[PDB]
Amino acid sequence: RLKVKLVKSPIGYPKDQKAALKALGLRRLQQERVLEDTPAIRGNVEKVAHLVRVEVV
RNA sequence: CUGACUGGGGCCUGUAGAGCACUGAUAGGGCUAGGGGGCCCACCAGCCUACCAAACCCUGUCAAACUCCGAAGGGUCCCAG
Ligand SMILES: [K+]
Ligand SMILES: [K+]
Ligand SMILES: [K+]
Ligand SMILES: [Mg+2]
Ligand SMILES: [Mg+2]
Ligand SMILES: [Mg+2]
Ligand SMILES: [Mg+2]
Ligand SMILES: [Mg+2]
Ligand SMILES: [Mg+2]
Ligand SMILES: [Mg+2]
Ligand SMILES: [Mg+2]
Ligand SMILES: [Mg+2]
Ligand SMILES: [Mg+2]
Ligand SMILES: [Mg+2]
Ligand SMILES: [Mg+2]
Ligand SMILES: [Mg+2]
Ligand SMILES: [Mg+2]
Ligand SMILES: [Mg+2]
Repeated sequence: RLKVKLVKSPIGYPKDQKAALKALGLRRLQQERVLEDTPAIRGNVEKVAHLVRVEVV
């Protein structure tokens, strides 16, 4: 499982990166979600790597 | 539950780059159809050129409307989140 925390604001970033955060359920700064490590989920995690911090739990 | 976005799979494309196979452009040399003069000689032709220049050969380049090539990506469909 992956633990993903939103640490940088998506203001000013392209709409596809905003949509990737919505697909992951990250809506607030510093919000923390535990998601399953599957390629479909992981693909969106990589897309917004510069905005989030990822840990394995 | 079909959405943005994402994962896998197939198909579509001629840009970036690159290249000279086509079309044009183009540097140096070699070889020479044909040019300027020329030893001339019109009875008849070769030859002389550190003056041009067709093709050809070597070396060396350029291109939005060149392409023997050709990505990253993008588009679309199917299945999955
Ligand atoms: K669904
Ligand atoms: K050419
Ligand atoms: K595809
Ligand atoms: Mg920011
Ligand atoms: Mg905004
Ligand atoms: Mg920004
Ligand atoms: Mg900003
Ligand atoms: Mg916030
Ligand atoms: Mg180019
Ligand atoms: Mg090429
Ligand atoms: Mg040119
Ligand atoms: Mg030449
Ligand atoms: Mg070129
Ligand atoms: Mg160019
Ligand atoms: Mg070129
Ligand atoms: Mg053309
Ligand atoms: Mg081209
Ligand atoms: Mg579905």
